[PDB]
Amino acid sequence: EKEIRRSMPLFPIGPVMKLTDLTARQIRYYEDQGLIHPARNQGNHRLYSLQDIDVLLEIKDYLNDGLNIAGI
Amino acid sequence: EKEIRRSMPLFPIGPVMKLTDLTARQIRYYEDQGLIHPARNQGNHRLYSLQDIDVLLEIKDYLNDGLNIAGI
DNA sequence: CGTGTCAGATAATCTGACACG
DNA sequence: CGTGTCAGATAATCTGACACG
Repeated sequence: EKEIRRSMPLFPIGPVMKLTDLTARQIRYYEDQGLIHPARNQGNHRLYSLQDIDVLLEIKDYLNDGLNIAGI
Repeated sequence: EKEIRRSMPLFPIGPVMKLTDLTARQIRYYEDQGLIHPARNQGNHRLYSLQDIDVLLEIKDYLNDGLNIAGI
């Protein structure tokens, strides 16, 4: 009942910039890097999931201390 | 721990049109009618809350059967 | 008395290439 | 090898007035 409401693509890239402190440039750099694949809009926007937002914070925490992308 | 994550204004009027079947014209008609007050963006957009989305469905159910606005 | 649709704005997001300590 | 910022597009949202069975 949890892996359905969260994994549903609901937010655009704006609100997720508010939750995190990540810049659209950071959040979209991780897309063409091979570790996050959020849904697309009818207008080719990016829908992020509630658990995908947690995944963008999984990276946020693995980057305030420091780490590359090939490692994660 | 529930009346904080929900009541936080997070969605714009687009995603809430997806959850409901309500048109932006309906969702914004209820604003200038005196029964819903969602937050504004820096760009003067409308942030809806997760419990505000429930309130827009409270109206959705009180309108498939039929009812005015002065009553609710 | 509730909602579709228009037309002209403004904010938000797209991809592409360039910049740099 | 990760991110700011640019410039020109397109989708998304604003307010205002008009339409109608």
